[PDB]
Amino acid sequence: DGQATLLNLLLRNYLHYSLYDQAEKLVSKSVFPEQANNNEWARYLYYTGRIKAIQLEYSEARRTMTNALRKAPQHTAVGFKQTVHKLLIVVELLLGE
Amino acid sequence: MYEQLKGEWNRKSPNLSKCGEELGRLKLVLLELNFLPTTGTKLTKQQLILARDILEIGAQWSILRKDIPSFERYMAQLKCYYFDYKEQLPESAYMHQLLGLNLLFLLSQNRVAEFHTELERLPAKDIQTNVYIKHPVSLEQYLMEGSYNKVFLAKGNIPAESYTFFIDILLDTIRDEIAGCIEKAYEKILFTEATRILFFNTPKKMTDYAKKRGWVLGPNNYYSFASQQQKPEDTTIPSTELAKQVIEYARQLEMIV
Amino acid sequence: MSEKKQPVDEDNWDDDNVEDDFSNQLRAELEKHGYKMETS
Amino acid sequence: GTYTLIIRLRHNVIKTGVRMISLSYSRISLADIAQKLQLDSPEDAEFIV
Amino acid sequence: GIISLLDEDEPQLKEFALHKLNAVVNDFWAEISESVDKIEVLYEDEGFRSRQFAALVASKVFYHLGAFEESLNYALGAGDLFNVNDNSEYVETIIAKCIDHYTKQCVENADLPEGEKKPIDQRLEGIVNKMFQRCLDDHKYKQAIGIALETRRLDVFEKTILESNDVPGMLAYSLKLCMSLMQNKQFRNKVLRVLVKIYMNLEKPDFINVCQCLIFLDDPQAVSDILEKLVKEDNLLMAYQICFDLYESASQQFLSSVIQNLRT
Repeated sequence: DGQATLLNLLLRNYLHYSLYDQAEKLVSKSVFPEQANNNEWARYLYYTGRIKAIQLEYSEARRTMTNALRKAPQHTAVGFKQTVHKLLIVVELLLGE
Repeated sequence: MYEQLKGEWNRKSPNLSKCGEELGRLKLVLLELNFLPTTGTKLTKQQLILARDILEIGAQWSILRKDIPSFERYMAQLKCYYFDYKEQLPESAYMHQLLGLNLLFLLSQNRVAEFHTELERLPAKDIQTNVYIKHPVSLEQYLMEGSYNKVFLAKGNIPAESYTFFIDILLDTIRDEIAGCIEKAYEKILFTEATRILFFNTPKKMTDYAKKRGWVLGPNNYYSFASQQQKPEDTTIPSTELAKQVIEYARQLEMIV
Repeated sequence: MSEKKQPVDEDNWDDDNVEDDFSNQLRAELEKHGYKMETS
Repeated sequence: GTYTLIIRLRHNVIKTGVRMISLSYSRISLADIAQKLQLDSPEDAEFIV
Repeated sequence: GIISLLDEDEPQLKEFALHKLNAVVNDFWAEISESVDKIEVLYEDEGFRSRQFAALVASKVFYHLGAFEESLNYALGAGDLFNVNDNSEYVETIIAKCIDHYTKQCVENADLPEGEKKPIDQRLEGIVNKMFQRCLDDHKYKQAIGIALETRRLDVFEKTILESNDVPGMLAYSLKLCMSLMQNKQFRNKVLRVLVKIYMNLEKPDFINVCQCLIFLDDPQAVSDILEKLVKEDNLLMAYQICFDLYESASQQFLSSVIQNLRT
């Protein structure tokens, strides 16, 4: 639970900014927070999805964009589900399908 | 104010006996004040604007001497200086023609993930303004598809500066690309068409490539060995891999997990 | 439950695939044929 | 801020074009395909293809 | 970004770089986390004035990345600059590896000490007995009784029978604490035989521990020796519980073997 929150909370301005922590997030051990309660675990897959988006989607992360979409609750779409619904097939337009 | 530099920096001293005094002079900058970004004392800029301009001209003649491994040390520390949020020059007469110069050498480095990871600092400067940085990204954008002739138009159609060391790496890394593009299923090409697809009239560079690869020198002839024959009709490699996979089905079918 | 923070703020599909191939291709075919009777 | 990813789609558009026409026509001149794809240049329409 | 100036070949810019490796070792710590590991280059180099500080910060960056043995070895060879501080959240990191690899090596050394023993890097035991002296000087001896077992070293446990703590139940009850969680016979019998002679060299020699230990220990002559000390001492009121706990808890083979040393 410190393994969980302190990594998306680490991420959210690194994405917003431009730090090198993406390969840091490759070599990070805490890429698993081990069943982080379907909120941090759910959005975490999106926050690591835009990582390989800006580092050149090779069809690797559309399954985890899709996974981040299918792990999201019954709240609304304009929170972030609009944004994952956008980027999720942005990258499929990068593929061709 | 410990300047020592302001006489032979603009007049050309290409690898003369200025450069060792310049490097130990930068050591004298290190003994005075660290290039740690000096978070306090914002009024003290002489360690930042002046010494940074020293470090970017020291970046600048590094391509003039063609010192590649030190060049990214200089330019990397420059990018670490524009990493600072402290109110500085927002840019200069150099920041486009140096950051995008790093984008153009880095593009010649054939590291495209780093080519796109470096674009997360200058947004609006992409298309809506800053044509001198629009030129490398539209350039490599043309290198993405089969835009070749437009790339060799850009080659020369450089508006910014020389960029010669970069467009010669670019002159090569496309020489092997055409030198592969002859190797597709084509007809007998005469000694004019593929002779003029690059930028040559008749040197023995067509003998360099015609003896390097096939499409051999013939009776106005380039030879097509479009064989592509041997590789199909493999059952045994599926008769091993599928022999793995079917057992892998049987493991997670009856054996309790 | 469902805290969900704010960083940002049939009947429909076969017609949508008709819009996929056929979003805007000549719309009202009624006179183009009669404009090709004299040219073709 | 997706614009830096939107900008690279022209590669994928021309892949859609060459897959579409290469699937549709069998024996087609290169002096037609740049004209239908509004590429303005057959001489590198050899090269994209 | 400061990692870029590791090609100077002047042994002062390496020192100027390691000026900036201890305070800013959290932000571009992530940068030089896996990318550059030229610590061992200058560390094994003939270039001195570095190799001292560098294995410290290698023992910082390789720590969090799961290379606990890499930070353990560079923790060993890092020098006086390494162990100069114990005022962070990092002495806890290095003792939990060094005492660990110490004593889990010393179980194998408890098997075979003779030959192929430890090449101690001069603090691999130095902070064992040093932090042990911290446990002695920090007034705690319910733990200093414990790590003295954990080190698999006998004479330092023999040293802690005379310490800043006194001996009312200590080094007497410690044996009740050891008979329960006592693992085998091989580590039991040596400690058991080494404590009960200084129990005889104690001011008042206890008798139930030296009877009970010796029937736990199979020494059918030493109880005839201290039994001879009670014949010479001439009091059968204290030559009593040494003898009827001996009959009560001893066996027929043990009494029929000790009868030769008792009648002689």
